[PDB]
Order: sequence, then structure tokens, then C-alpha cells
Amino acid sequence: GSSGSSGMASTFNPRECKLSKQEGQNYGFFLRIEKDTDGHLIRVIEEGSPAEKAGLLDGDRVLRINGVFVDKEEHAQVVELVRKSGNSVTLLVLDGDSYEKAVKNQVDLKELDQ
Repeated sequence: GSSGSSGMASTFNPRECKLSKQEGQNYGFFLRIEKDTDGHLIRVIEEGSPAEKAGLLDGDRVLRINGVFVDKEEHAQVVELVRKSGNSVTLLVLDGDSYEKAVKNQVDLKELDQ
């Protein structure tokens, strides 16, 4: 059963990303992780790359990948999705402050749908 809810609590302002690359070519960025760190880590952001153009910064946490909550998923679960995603991949990056306030208020982040 799909019942409609009434009375939202709070909602953050996530940043959407639209990456575009050719078949065989690379995006420019890579999905990495850091010890004792929440969310996903993004390092190796080449210059003038199609990955950064999407406001992609270092350490940026990708709430969901291609429109899929990848918080509990494994580094392998994401990377793969990014591939099947297609020529164009979407990513949702949240601000540190916001994220922190979320992980602290146990606020469902997966819900965040830009």
C-alpha cells in the first residue's frame, strides 16, 4: 500500500550533477573513500573535466548515484552503477554543514530528491 504522508519535517538543498562523456572515454573523477568518514569521497578531479563542471568538489558526498541511495551500499555497488548509468551520470552532492546537521538529526538523506 502506498499511502500519502502529510506534515513534512525538514528538507535540505542538495546539489545535482550532470556528467557527460563519450563511449570509452573517462569522466575525470574517481569514487574513493576515507577511513572514519561518512558518505563517499571524490578525489582526482582533473582540470577542465566534465566531472568538476558539475560543481563536483573534493570530499563531496554523493547522497545518491544516478538517482539511487548509495549510503549503505559498498564502494563496488556504486562504481558499478556509475558504469551502467550510461554516457551521462547524475550525482547528488551535499554541503558539509548540511550533511553534518543531517547525520546528527538522523534525518533521512536518501529522501533528498533534487
